[PDB]
Amino acid sequence: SRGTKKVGIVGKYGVRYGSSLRKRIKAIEISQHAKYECKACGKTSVKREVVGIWKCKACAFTFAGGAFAPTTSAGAHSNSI
Amino acid sequence: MKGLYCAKKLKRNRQAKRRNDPTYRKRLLGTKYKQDIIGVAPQAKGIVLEKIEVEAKQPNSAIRKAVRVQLIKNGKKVSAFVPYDGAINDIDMNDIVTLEGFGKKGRSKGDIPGIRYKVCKVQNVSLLALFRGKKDKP
Amino acid sequence: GLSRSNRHKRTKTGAKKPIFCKKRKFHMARQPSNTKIGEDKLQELRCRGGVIKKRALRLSSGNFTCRTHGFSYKTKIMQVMYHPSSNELMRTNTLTKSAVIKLDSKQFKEKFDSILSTDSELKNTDPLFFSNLDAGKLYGVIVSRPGQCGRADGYILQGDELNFYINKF
Amino acid sequence: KAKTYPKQKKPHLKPERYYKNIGMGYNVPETAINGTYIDKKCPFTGNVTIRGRIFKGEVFKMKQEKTIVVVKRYFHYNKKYKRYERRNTKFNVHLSPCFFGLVRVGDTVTCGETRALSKTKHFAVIDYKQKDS
RNA sequence: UGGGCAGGGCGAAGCCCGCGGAAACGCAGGUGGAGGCCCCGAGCCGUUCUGACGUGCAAUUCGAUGGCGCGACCUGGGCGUA
RNA sequence: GGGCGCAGGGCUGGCGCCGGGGGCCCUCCUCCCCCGGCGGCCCGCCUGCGGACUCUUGCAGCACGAGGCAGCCCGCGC
RNA sequence: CAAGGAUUGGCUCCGGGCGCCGGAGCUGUCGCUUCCAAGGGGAAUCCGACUGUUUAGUAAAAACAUAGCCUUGCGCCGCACGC
RNA sequence: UCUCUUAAGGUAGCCAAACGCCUCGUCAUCUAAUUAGUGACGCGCAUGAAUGGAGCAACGAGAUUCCCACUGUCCCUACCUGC
RNA sequence: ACCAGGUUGAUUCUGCCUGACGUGUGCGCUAGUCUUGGGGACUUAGCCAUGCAAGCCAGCGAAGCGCGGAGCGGCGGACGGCUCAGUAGGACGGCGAUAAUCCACCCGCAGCAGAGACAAGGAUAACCGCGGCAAGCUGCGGCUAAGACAUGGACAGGCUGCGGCGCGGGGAGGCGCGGGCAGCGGACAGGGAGCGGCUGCGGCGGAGUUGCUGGCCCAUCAGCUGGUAGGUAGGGUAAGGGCCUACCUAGGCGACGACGGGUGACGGGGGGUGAGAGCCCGGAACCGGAGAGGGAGCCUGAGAAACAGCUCCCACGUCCAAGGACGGCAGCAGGCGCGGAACUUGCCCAAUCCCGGCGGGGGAGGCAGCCACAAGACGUCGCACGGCAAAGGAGU
RNA sequence: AAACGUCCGUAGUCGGCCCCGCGCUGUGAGGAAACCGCGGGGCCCAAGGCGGCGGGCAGCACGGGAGCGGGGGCGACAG
RNA sequence: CCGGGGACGUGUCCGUUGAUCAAGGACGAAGGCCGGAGGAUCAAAGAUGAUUAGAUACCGUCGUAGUUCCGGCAGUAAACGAUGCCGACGGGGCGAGGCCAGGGGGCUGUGUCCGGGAGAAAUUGGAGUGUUUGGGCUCUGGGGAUAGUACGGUCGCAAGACAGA
RNA sequence: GGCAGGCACCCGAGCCUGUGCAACUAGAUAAGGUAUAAGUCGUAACAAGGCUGCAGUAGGUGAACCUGCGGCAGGAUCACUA
Ligand SMILES: [Mg+2]
Ligand SMILES: [Mg+2]
Ligand SMILES: [Mg+2]
Ligand SMILES: [Mg+2]
Ligand SMILES: [Mg+2]
Ligand SMILES: [Mg+2]
Ligand SMILES: [Mg+2]
Ligand SMILES: [Mg+2]
Ligand SMILES: [Mg+2]
Ligand SMILES: [Mg+2]
Ligand SMILES: [Mg+2]
Ligand SMILES: [Mg+2]
Ligand SMILES: [Mg+2]
Ligand SMILES: [Mg+2]
Ligand SMILES: [Mg+2]
Ligand SMILES: [Mg+2]
Ligand SMILES: [Mg+2]
Ligand SMILES: [Mg+2]
Ligand SMILES: [Mg+2]
Ligand SMILES: [Mg+2]
Ligand SMILES: [Mg+2]
Ligand SMILES: [Mg+2]
Ligand SMILES: [Mg+2]
Ligand SMILES: [Mg+2]
Ligand SMILES: [Mg+2]
Ligand SMILES: [Mg+2]
Ligand SMILES: [Zn+2]
Repeated sequence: SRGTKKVGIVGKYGVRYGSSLRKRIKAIEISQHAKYECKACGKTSVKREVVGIWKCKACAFTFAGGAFAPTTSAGAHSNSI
Repeated sequence: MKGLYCAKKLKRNRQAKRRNDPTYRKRLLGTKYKQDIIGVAPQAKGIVLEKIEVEAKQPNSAIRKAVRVQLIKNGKKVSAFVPYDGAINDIDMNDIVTLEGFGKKGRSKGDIPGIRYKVCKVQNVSLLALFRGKKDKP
Repeated sequence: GLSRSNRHKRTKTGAKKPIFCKKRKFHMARQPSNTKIGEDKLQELRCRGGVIKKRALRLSSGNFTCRTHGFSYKTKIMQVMYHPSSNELMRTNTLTKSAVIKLDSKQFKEKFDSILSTDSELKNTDPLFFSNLDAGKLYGVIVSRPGQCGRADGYILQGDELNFYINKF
Repeated sequence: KAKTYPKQKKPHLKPERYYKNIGMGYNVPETAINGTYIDKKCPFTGNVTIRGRIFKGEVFKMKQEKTIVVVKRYFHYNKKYKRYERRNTKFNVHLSPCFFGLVRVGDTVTCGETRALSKTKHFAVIDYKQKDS
């Protein structure tokens, strides 16, 4: 009962918008909707609330991050210093 | 596959090897059925359509007196070579002639190219009877 | 007619079999003689080898025994109370083998009270069987095959065999 | 439960339970002698006889309660290659309830040719040997 | 700043279990209920009949047919743009 | 903020039983019409004891404290 | 809903996981989504990708919009992933 | 291969196309018969690459042809009802 | 147990081609004798004119003139013969099973109802007439037989349910038999040529199911399966079984190749060819299977899903007076068609055997003819004899 | 003409040393004639006829000193 | 910094756990493709200046993709040692590896030279221990051409790849 | 209406429709392959084949082929702070 063989989360878009556009937005819609590990409580409960704001729903730890990921490459590099 | 219990593997493997053997390849494919001219049955008999000018393969320079023949059992139009010097004038149009192979396993014999069959009888009497005058064409 | 062969069946591996030869009389089957209650009508068939097989079409009574005391009567069949394979066969009152049927109690209660006159302890041993007898309920199973023998013989239900079946209907 | 009242054969000649000896130099299991199961297809307490080939195979599948799949592995000799072939056939074998729990997957089981018990069942388990033994 | 918009259909991720697998994973059954998805109700609109009407019911309406119908919608009020 | 669903739900209907009030009936029919705050518990959060389990229709939860027990709180509900 | 096929009423039961589901039997002038409600379908071509928008009152379209793609200007801006 | 000439000489594609005057082009298919449709052909009056070319999955009250089924569209009308 | 020719200017190789040998199919040319065998398998399991191919009898015995032979009755026609389409396991072969089954001839045994019994009842065909109808076929009336069909009469066998000890057999049992209670049911009313009926047990002769196992190719066929795998219960069958049905389990098979496809595939005993391992072939004598233009259904019978039986459909074909009636040569000859490719519309039951209770029948079968198709032996015209079913040939 | 670019990898196939069952094998049963092998046999010879003797089967029965399992002990210029 | 690796050394442990592979999986130069970043050199395409009989080329200049990095695709090479993996045995010499030992030493890599054997020969420590033919396992070839082409399949965004008449 | 006919079940040909599989065939057009008498255009390879060659990949050209990148020697080098 997989349902789809290749499209996965962008099966909601049906046949529309073109294969490459559905292929491009698939990595981002996996990214923006996923739960992430809170670095303040440890649990995989960080969800996006709005673009740029990521909040852990367990311990209410909210932090400003990337648009569709909690971390960007430019944002990671400034913090690793 | 040389162990004592490898017989079913060896039969499976060597049969797949044997499919690359060209003599076994024709029996496996059934090419003698794909061309019903001379393979499955000898002595194809058919109706002559026209006399054909065909030149020998060089260095030999001559003109073999072939004829197109449409078979009765198939309707296939195959070309056939007339032996026995001067026999091409003894065969005429709309004759019913019998054709034989060349003893070359389905290939051309000597200087002739492409022609895989040859006539032996015209109107159910042989060309050896006509080349020497033994019999008469009806 | 109906056949007995497996030439239409699939194989053990599920492969379909090719059906080529014409049907033989070696493996021929027949209709189910759905034997019902009524005045006795048996059908005679010259079956294989000339032997006459009698199947019962309608069938009124059955030679029923009481296994505890070794006496029998041909009491009339009233209705099929339970059939094991299908309850369709008891709704139509179809007499086959192993069909629990309601018998005529009159002929059996005459000898049962007669032995109860001598031995008073007999009624107490299985109270449930003698409970239904005074109500007039007497049940038996067909042990013969009426489509093969043409008869509906069997035995009276008694004991735990009876309480097994009265829970089933 | 059961569609008919559970009943056994009348024992000719524990004298209240019917059980027969199948012959061929075999023994009745004590689970068959001292048991309450009413399997009619059982070789010991039922209506089948053992006649014909008796082979020994290994249990392949114990699914589907009363039947089991018994694989008999044998060698066939290819005369051209002068080697053997590992072959096998699977048999749907009737497993009597007297062997319930005793026979498990892997045990070497001797099966005897019965009647055509089912469509694909012509053998019944008459004895067994555990894999660990 | 308020309000309005049947009922069905399809069944995306995720999840559960079974089966298969050395592994990666793959099938299958449920679950879940996504989408400017599908048929459609109130309603809205205006495809066709080139229907009715055409000094009309009407200075654009009526009927059938059709499309839309949780939206890139519709709507009351306030406000802005002359 | 919007939305499918789960649960609750101002209320509404049906059935059964009972109860008034009114009208109709060749036969049949019990026909037709109308009317009938307060305390405890339950949720769920939290607390105490205690220490590891535990759901949900659904993702899951849980040592940053599970289930359980005893409380507490505030609503829905009885 | 590709195409395409079968079935569908009433009654009396039986079974189940029981607002429903499955099965059987009986039955009618063969008839059952019985009124109502409620897709005609297939093979192709042209154009526009799509949902959407439009000439209130002769054009709803292939036009417009769209996302995408691209180019331009801008570090005095709402601050370049911007306008 | 030679030669004239341009800023460059139409490339990949595609086509009597909604773009072809001739023209009802030619060939094939579709038909009893087709200025239609489709598939080809291309010295294309005057196709052609974000003035976007090619491309049709999905979608369409868009434009077109064929087939099945259907029918008062017609042969060829008739009767009935309301107003 | 063999190589030879062919790539080069020459060489050594690899490599294939070709020669050289057997076999069988066809063609060609040629041909003196004899014996023996084979011969429309391949394409067309294509189509068929005409004749023939399975009939026989002892019961009863009509016409016809005691003879007689009709019809009834019975037995066979399910065997042989032909063919190889289908068939990849429903086959075949090997080894089993039938304790899961049935049965004709024949053989060996036991038996066959006292019933008014020194005795058996109604029919029908033949036949006698009268007809219908182109033909094929059929009606009406009248009588009349039985080893036909009944009646009469039950000691047993048998069937079913229940009960149930033993004695025998068997590897294994309520298998056989004895002992029980019920419900059924059920074997001679024949004859003055030998007998013939019927019931049972045991064979024999068959037959149905069935287990294990072996046997072609394709993976450019990798997953298959829903009555599918199992259980319970009933049905049905001669008989076990998903054989079928009812309800219920979720099974069953597969790279140890399932499943699907292909096959110009009947299988085998075998044949060919090679020193051998192998490779190839098996239409073809014998055995088994299957079929009778394609099908399906059935009657009778012990045995057929029969085909020189029936019923129908389909495809071909024929006759008709137009209402109807017929045909199935993969039997034997023979014709056409097909193709490369295959014989006389001969004689006969004499031999080999079969059916029938004997005198009969047998295109099974033999004899001859045709054919260089094959094996073997041998050269370069007319009497008598001889044999033969008859003729011819061999042999003097 | 032809070692898959590499590595992993399951079925498959193959696999260290020491210390009743099964494989393998011998004989025998039972297995049609034709055929085939052999052997006779003056059909005028021959092919033959006819008569002897044999073979066939990873089925069955009996036998078999070795081989393999089972279980311990080594710890392989095996891992 | 994190991770890995083989060889050696060892009275360390386990004790046959192994070898090879259909299927399957992972990695896989260059060029290519997708999205993002970047762009010095070089440079397909393109543009020129020449050469030339012609020159769409070689030469000069310029120049885009690309070359670069990150995430992925792709999955090919003369991916060669044109030499599969594992294992037993087999002559000397010289070298510049690593570890050990201290006794022109042992293990393990690595080249080389000369012989043996092999081979049609070139050659070759395996291409040896092969008609005195048998260690295991996998793959491939079967005259040339058609052709690594077509069809069907699977994979891929595509290019195409695999497989394959 | 008991040799008719009827009803239900069962076996079921045959036909029709839809579809799977297997195998065959027509076709405008258009692409290959092979053989032609060898004609035209060249000369890519074989010598450092006159730009070393080859295969891969990408693009391009009337055409062999050319060019870029990385390989390879089957090279025209077994050879130099030894
Ligand atoms: Mg919508
Ligand atoms: Mg709509
Ligand atoms: Mg509008
Ligand atoms: Mg708690
Ligand atoms: Mg439909
Ligand atoms: Mg469609
Ligand atoms: Mg649009
Ligand atoms: Mg308008
Ligand atoms: Mg675009
Ligand atoms: Mg152009
Ligand atoms: Mg036209
Ligand atoms: Mg038209
Ligand atoms: Mg441009
Ligand atoms: Mg334009
Ligand atoms: Mg729209
Ligand atoms: Mg008469
Ligand atoms: Mg009369
Ligand atoms: Mg065949
Ligand atoms: Mg044969
Ligand atoms: Mg090579
Ligand atoms: Mg790369
Ligand atoms: Mg790159
Ligand atoms: Mg890029
Ligand atoms: Mg430059
Ligand atoms: Mg392809
Ligand atoms: Mg060069
Ligand atoms: Zn947190």
